[PDB]
Amino acid sequence: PIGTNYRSCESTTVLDHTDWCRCSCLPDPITAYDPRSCSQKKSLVGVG
Amino acid sequence: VIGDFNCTNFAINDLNTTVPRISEYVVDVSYGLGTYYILDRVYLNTTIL
Ligand SMILES: *[C@@H]1O[C@H](CO)[C@@H](O[C@@H]2O[C@H](CO)[C@@H](O)[C@H](O)[C@H]2NC(C)=O)[C@H](O)[C@H]1NC(C)=O
Ligand SMILES: *[C@@H]1O[C@H](CO)[C@@H](O[C@@H]2O[C@H](CO)[C@@H](O)[C@H](O)[C@H]2NC(C)=O)[C@H](O)[C@H]1NC(C)=O
Ligand SMILES: *[C@@H]1O[C@H](CO)[C@@H](O)[C@H](O)[C@H]1NC(C)=O
Ligand SMILES: *[C@@H]1O[C@H](CO)[C@@H](O)[C@H](O)[C@H]1NC(C)=O
Ligand SMILES: *[C@@H]1O[C@H](CO)[C@@H](O)[C@H](O)[C@H]1NC(C)=O
Repeated sequence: PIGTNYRSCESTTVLDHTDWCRCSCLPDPITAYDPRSCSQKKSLVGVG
Repeated sequence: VIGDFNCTNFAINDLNTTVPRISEYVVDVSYGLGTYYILDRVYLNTTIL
């Protein structure tokens, strides 16, 4: 959508492939390897 | 953008019209500015924390 940022991703040389792509929030936001780079932030519900 | 509905494209541009920045003024509450009346209560001739 207009005014939104696309899913953060990086292309890097790995296992002799020039463009092995990796992205944020993998495997999923609940089990993410680093929640810090994931745009989905775990939050407890506030009262009301 | 605010929403995402394309209401119109008539006369839309990217000009930075606010080169002189959004104006600023200092908050001074000494005359009651920024305060509000408390519920259904009246306080007379007194100071309240
Ligand atoms: C936003 O909507 C307007 C129409 O409300 C789109 O403008 C039209 O774009 C097409 C592209 O083929 C032209 O044929 C028309 O002449 C344009 N004007 C009108 C009045 O229809 C516009 O493309 C939309 N998208 C954006 C990003 O502005
Ligand atoms: C509002 O409250 C003030 C402070 O209690 C009152 O001021 C006093 O008034 C008496 C006369 O009635 C004077 O002798 C005192 O010297 C005053 N003190 C001060 C600090 O000014 C005032 O009368 C009250 N006004 C009303 C309408 O209730
Ligand atoms: C805890 O979580 C972090 C972030 O995913 C991870 O680097 C770390 O290895 C995990 N530690 C354990 C004990 O699971
Ligand atoms: C989300 O917005 C906050 C400010 O409210 C900002 O600190 C944070 O970096 C933003 N995160 C992303 C992924 O845009
Ligand atoms: C608009 O111009 C002012 C003055 O140079 C600058 O501070 C501001 O960052 C500019 N805005 C954008 C979105 O470039």
